[PDB]
Amino acid sequence: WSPYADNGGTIAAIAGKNYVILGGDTRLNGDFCIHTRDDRTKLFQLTEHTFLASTGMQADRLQLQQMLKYRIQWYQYNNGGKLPSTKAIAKLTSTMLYQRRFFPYYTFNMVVGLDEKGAGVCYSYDPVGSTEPFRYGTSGSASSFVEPLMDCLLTRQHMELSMTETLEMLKNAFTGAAERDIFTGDAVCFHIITADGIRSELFELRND
Amino acid sequence: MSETTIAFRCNGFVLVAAAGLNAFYYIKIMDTEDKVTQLDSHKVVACAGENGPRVNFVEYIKCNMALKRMREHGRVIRTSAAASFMRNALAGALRSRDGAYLVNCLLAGYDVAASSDDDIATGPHLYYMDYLGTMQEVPYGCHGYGASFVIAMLDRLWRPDLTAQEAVDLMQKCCDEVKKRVVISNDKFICKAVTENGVEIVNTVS
Amino acid sequence: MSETTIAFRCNGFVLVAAAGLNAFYYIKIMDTEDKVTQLDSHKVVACAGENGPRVNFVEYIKCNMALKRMREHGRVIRTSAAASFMRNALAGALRSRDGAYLVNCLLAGYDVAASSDDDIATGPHLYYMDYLGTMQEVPYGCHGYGASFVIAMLDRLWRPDLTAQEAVDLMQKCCDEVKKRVVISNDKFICKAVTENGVEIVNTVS
Amino acid sequence: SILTYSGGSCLAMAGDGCFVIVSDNRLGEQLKTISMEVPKLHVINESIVLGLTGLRTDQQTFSEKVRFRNELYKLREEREIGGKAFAALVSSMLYEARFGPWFVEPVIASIDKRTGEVYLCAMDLIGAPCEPEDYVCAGTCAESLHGMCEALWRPGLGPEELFEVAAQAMLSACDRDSLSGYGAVAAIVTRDKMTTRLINGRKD
Amino acid sequence: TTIVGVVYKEGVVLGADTRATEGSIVADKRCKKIHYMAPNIMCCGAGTAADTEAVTNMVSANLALHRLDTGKQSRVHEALTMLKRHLYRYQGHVSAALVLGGVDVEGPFLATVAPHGSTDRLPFVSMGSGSIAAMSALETGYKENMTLEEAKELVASAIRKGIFNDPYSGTQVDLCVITKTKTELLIGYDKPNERKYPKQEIRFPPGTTPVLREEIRRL
Amino acid sequence: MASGGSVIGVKYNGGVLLACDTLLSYGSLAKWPNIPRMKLVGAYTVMCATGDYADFQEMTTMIENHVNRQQMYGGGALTPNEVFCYLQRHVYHKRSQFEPCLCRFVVAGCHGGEPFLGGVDDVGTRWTDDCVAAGYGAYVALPLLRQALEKPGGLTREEAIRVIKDCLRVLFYRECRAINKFQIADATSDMVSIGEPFEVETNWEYDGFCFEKTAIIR
Amino acid sequence: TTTLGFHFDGGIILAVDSRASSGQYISSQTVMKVLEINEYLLGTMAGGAADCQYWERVLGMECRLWELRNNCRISVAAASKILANITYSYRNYGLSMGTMVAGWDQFGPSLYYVDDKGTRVKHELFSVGSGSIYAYGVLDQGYRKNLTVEEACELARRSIFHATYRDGASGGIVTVYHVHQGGWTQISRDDQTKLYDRYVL
Amino acid sequence: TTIMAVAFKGGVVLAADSRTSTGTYVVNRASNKLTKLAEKIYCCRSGSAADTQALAEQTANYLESYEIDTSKPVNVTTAANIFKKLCYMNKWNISAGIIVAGYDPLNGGSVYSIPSGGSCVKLDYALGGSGSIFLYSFFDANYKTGMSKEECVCFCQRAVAHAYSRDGSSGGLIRTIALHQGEPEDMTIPWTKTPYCMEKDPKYRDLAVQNPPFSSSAKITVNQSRSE
Amino acid sequence: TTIMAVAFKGGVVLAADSRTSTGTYVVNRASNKLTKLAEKIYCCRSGSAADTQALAEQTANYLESYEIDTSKPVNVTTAANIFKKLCYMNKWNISAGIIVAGYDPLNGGSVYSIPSGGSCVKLDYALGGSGSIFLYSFFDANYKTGMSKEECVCFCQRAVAHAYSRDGSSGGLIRTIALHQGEPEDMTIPWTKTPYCMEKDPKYRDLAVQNPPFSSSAKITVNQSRSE
Repeated sequence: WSPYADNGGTIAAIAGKNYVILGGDTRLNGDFCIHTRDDRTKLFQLTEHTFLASTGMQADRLQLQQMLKYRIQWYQYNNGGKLPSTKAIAKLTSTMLYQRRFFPYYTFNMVVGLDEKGAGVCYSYDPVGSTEPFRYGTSGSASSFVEPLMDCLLTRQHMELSMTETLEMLKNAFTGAAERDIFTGDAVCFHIITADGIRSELFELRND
Repeated sequence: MSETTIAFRCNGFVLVAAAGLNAFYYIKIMDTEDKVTQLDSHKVVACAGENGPRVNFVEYIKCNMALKRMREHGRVIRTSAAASFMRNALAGALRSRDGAYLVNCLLAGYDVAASSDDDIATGPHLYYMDYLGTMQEVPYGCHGYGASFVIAMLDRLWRPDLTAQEAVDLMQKCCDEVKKRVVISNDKFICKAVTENGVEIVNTVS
Repeated sequence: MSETTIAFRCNGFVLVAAAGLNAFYYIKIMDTEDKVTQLDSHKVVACAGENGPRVNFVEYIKCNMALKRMREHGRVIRTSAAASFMRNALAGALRSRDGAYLVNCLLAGYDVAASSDDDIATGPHLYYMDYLGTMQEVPYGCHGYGASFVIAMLDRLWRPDLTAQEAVDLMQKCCDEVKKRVVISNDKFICKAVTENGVEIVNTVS
Repeated sequence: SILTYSGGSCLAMAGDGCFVIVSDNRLGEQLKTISMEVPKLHVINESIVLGLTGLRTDQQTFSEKVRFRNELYKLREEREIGGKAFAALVSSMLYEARFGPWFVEPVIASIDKRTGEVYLCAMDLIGAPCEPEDYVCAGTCAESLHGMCEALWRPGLGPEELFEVAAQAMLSACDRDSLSGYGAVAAIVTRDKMTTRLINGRKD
Repeated sequence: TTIVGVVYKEGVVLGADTRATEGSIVADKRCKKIHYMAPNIMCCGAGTAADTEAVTNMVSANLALHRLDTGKQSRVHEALTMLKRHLYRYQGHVSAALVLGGVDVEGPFLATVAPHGSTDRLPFVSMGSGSIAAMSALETGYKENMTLEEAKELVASAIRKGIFNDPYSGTQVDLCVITKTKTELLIGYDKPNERKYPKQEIRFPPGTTPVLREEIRRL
Repeated sequence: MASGGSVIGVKYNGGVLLACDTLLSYGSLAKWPNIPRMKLVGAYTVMCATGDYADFQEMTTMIENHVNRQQMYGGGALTPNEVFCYLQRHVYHKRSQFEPCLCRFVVAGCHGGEPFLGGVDDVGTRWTDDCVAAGYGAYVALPLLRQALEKPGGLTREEAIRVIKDCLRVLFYRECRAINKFQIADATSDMVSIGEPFEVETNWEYDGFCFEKTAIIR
Repeated sequence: TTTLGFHFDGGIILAVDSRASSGQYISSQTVMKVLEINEYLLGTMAGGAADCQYWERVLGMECRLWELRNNCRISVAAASKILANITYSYRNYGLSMGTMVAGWDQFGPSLYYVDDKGTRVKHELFSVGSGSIYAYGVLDQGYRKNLTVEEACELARRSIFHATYRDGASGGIVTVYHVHQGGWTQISRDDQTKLYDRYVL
Repeated sequence: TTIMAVAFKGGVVLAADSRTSTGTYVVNRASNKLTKLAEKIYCCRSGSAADTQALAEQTANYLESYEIDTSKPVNVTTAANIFKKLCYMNKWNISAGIIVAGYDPLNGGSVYSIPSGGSCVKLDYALGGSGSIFLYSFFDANYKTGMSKEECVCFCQRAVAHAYSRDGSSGGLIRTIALHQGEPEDMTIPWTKTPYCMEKDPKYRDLAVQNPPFSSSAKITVNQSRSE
Repeated sequence: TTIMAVAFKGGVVLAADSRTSTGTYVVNRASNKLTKLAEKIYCCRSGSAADTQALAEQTANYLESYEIDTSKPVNVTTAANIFKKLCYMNKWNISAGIIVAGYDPLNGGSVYSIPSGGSCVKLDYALGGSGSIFLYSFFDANYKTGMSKEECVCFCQRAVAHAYSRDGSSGGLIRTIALHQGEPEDMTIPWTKTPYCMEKDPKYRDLAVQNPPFSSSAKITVNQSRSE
């Protein structure tokens, strides 16, 4: 018996000048089998401008999502009803992960949302909580594929996008990951975050 | 045993020397760290070990000795009493939760009369200690990989009636033989004398 | 990595240096062993490792090269052919019953025309090898704990057109930095040049 | 790991009557770099290139054995060996060491002179082959390379377009790997000619 | 890997999936796992690929020598004996699991060979990491004296259970039908995993990559 | 270390079925063949588990007491969704103190004209779906039930019972620690009933199973 | 990782690279490895990123409280001592940390090294990280007390460059800071691949 | 696995179950563990399938050669001795418990046991496999010498059914063969017609009371069957 | 150890052997493994002597207090529940298999099994100890519900004799106690009057033929008894 299990799958995000787009796959894997093809626990809304996304062990992301939801509720009760910013939540998350240094959450997390100027931002964490702000990010079983592709198409060191064009690039990156990683597949849930609100969309992938 | 320490007493003094080296695995960071620390006007301790334990151990001894001084009208404490307190702190730590202090020491002092009622025999004293809490008064003593070479030399050449000049010469021969025969580089030594007038640096030894 | 070896080639020579130390655990037995061995009139190899494997490996290479010489009218063999034979002996031993020869080498030579029919490009050559049988031609190279310090210096200061005097100066700075920064004492170096006139000791380096 | 001790990576891609094969230039000892000028490609004859990754002593030993067998083949048979027979030969030499293996992972690319058909193969270290029609990859940044090619490769490219795709795949993957880099070398092979190019990359 | 066989009225049907993996990555989406042994005998393999390949090639060559010597058709029991003796000598170190099928003068024959060298002759089998899922369709669907068409539909349904439920199996179904007179291979008999969203094309303009040097050679 | 084998469940149009066998084993020994392994919880819910029977008993006794008391003391009747959440937090807490509940659970119920089905594993992983299983049921039965749920519209009660029996048949052929004696629970119309034990029909007489053909030496 | 610092006549120079690697895969090329603790003190990280970032933030909090309660700035000797007490108390709990602490106070410029076992050392020059063993080669060749600010910045930049070119775990962007009497300044940021083109002549 | 052999007046009966397993999954539900060594001599095999198949085949090869060289049918004692020698020379590298049994005109019906370790013991009956442990007491209470051939077939079928109802590693068909001066008679009973199983024994029909409903009394009555 | 309890019409019988051993040496040949918990409730103990003695004593202490506080005699289900809780809370530090059985006027005769792990199961009969494995088949073939008190004593004596004749870790006396509405009746059978042993079974009187004399024939006849 181990207290750890890897349930598989992949997340990715890309920020723009005034949006961020975030995607997670829906398969939950067991040992040599599949529990379900329609799990929705990888993305978790924290405010109207901020999401948590996690890969790794599903039981640990369920605990971390609830611990954050309660610290954010206490912040509103102690601050006149107001919600914390994306930057404030990102620092809180770092601090909560390090305080469990000695029996760590088995999770690879991202915080994504809009900053105060209204631009997208992605924070990626190692499991004890080191992070930095960046324009894109990915973690999970297919992340070593997707990440070099994002470097190639978005920074172009060896050689402004619309919401629509950015969403097409992620559709194509997940389609490629589903063909070559055995633990990623079935569907992607995408959230588009803008100042107005949050649009959602489901996208089919290969089922084998 | 990467750092060697040497000491010996003669009729009116104790000489104490220690190597300057600080290392990180196989890299020399510096070779001028002073490891012969002064505890009060007439006492020094030379310690061998990693910086963390060495510094935390000598600051703990210095603090307790300063406290004891002012609850006693500022009178100099005897060398055997300081030795007894150090041994009791090393042995205590060995059976504690945090574990032993991994340090090996030589403590040297010159005792001086408190008052006119004082019937103490005045003189120099030298105590060998190890990290477990073993403690023995000795005429000379050493720690580190170089220890065995120097001890044999002193068994051959030391006498109680060496003059100050003969003793400084003898300490320079001891340090040179450590450089000659030990693979681990101990290139600079710092040396101090303890006498009836206090503690002074000996500049002609290196 | 207790012994450091250094080499570099410029337009008409290769310089090769190695530390003299022989040790038994933490005791220096001697510090003047010559580890830069001459294989023929225009070739040397510098080896790092324990005496037993080092000596048995260079005597095996010397013997086979002498045999090959006399079944060939006494003609000097090319440096790339000697390198190829050494690599094949190291790789062979790795998959043998007795196990690998634990030695790391630098081989240097100056190729000279056999006859008037010879269309060989004359010049100096330097090959890095490791105990597994890896072999690469390089402009400069090093083994031992000191290697990383010297390589960075040479990346900064080496050029192909150094004169003989500039090169001897540059080799002395490399040896001094090993003494400054490596805990294991490497106090004496022996250095040799390989040129169109053969192999000579450079006495001004130590 | 013994396969990652020395560094290096290799990729090959197929097009319309052509292939491109690419390697990195680094040689190391774990994180220390010995040289920045060690490509891992070997030209066997006009129609065939072999890329070898793995431990460097076994790359040098195994490629010398392969060149020796190839020389004796030409004298016995009086012809050049073709790509499918060459890969079968290499697989047989690896399986001979089944229980004490050569630590190498070969990539093989060839073009049949007559027909214009391209043949690619990659093998594991005991000789099991895989023969796709698109691309093969091996070495320290294999997982990243495998994903770059799936995204950029498409059917029916000519020499120059196929070159661009292979260079970008090799440079993006090497930038996420500590053990492979310092630019790349590529061979472009058609029925008619063989071109070779040196590609500029990062210096870390 | 999922591999399957059944006996019908006049023959044997073998099946396999086509994915090869290293670790958690799909190395090859169309690996062939159905190997030729003789004109009347076929083999599918699970296990270490190199071991499976080597063993089946060696026995296929020794059966060909024996047909030239004797002048007679190869018997499936001979193939089975030769595989078993080789595997037993290496004590499981040559890790090949095999499904063997064929037809000779004594009718259809189907068997398995485990890596330690044990055998089993049966009317339906499965092996590989998808074997438990596939065997659930065989026990619910098998019957005596199936027609050829019933038998192809049953083998394809067993391989699809492995494809959809086991992470190490995938892509498509290959079949092989073996009768007294002929052996027919049907690669891509069923393809239930096409592309959903067409591949976006990413054009790099020629001249995009910086080059330092160039050499050319005519052939 | 009495232990139970496989459990399987499936949703149909109007309800949910849960099935397992009446056996507890101790290692390979088949020790008690007449044990009811399904437990009712409150008014709407039933649960079963694969693995350590003592841990199943401790956990279910504790949840049943909480549900009966909350109702008796004026805090309403817990729904299957709430019971499931509560179970999962208890299993995760024990995992986090290194004293795990060494079982895998399946929970089914019906409330509000809406059926529930879910699983929880011994590190606290949780999921809901149209079919769920534990033990060898996860390898043997899910492939068959997932194929039956592919038809559009959903299953009728009769189709659901028929595919459940095909699954139990295969478990008896291929799971070593099993017997041919099963119960089915049906949750539908905001209640649960547990049926009497029954047996399935099996085939042993194929020509290919005969003494001559299976012989090793001819 | 590679970090270095030294003390010359005009203050303290600090310089770093920017890569984060497990030991094969490169997770980032843009980590900031100099921590602006407050406006008169700097730290550096090597070892575990998370450990250095968390405990340096704790130390910045302790420095600001000192300033509120005593109405003056804490000395470098005290700041470094607060960090070394923390690491010493956790010496059996498996931190990985190799920091420098630098500042200019009433006794002048001071540079300390502090590690994960409670070590604390004061000296004129240090290098830390897996690339340190290459950077000391170049630095020991060029270092003297009488460098001008421009020469000292160049020496520091060239030393991190040579480490990045040979060590697999170092690379990215080279950053140089100057600690002076008025506090500290960021002097420069340069990609190590642009620097290669300026030094290969 | 459950195997056995029993002597009767003028011959022997061998019997077995048909299951082969990896521990908790059944790879073959219809194996045949009664292996022929000569016309009237068979063995029963337990342990590693690979090892027992290989040693049975080798023993059979040697008996066929011996029979051609002497021009007579072989005795049971010769088959037991050859088999014993192979088990004993290879004891550290195999997992095998064997029973050799058969008929010859010199000694009649004979049974030999060759357990792990390679000893050889001549008996009136022998038991082997994981399931044997359940049968020592069944034979101690219900076995007698001098049974007829039909008594002995029926007894061995019942014995195998009892062992496989309690042992998770045994199951499936019951195979028997009877060897005497006439022709060998094999028989296969399917699970559906087994002479004993727990599932149809009336003392195990009613379920234990583990789940009593919530009540105002401490009296235990019935299991809850419907929601409250 | 061999322990058991069986229900009959209006009560229970408990039975055990009397041996305690360190593996291959017998430290006590007359232990008593039927331990009293209340006037009509007993347990049977297997596993570590130290652990079972300590938990029986604690369970008995709690039942005596409960009985004084309510002024009524306790039910079997209460004793089983208290004992289960102690076995389950201490499962990682003990070796214990328990059977609790007794009579009370609410539920009549009841038997509960509490094996390693701390589960609790209510049954018609229970078996425990190393010797139990030999008895599953004996009960499957020869046990029926509704036996009388005298039938049930005789049956349990026979069952214990069969297990201890095959199990090296069991032996010595057979102890029984019968609990019903009347007074408890204990009985001890000595080995010399056991109802079954191998040593007196006539099918094991004649020795196997392992040591035949040197002969001119391959026929096997008798064991050599005197020197040539």
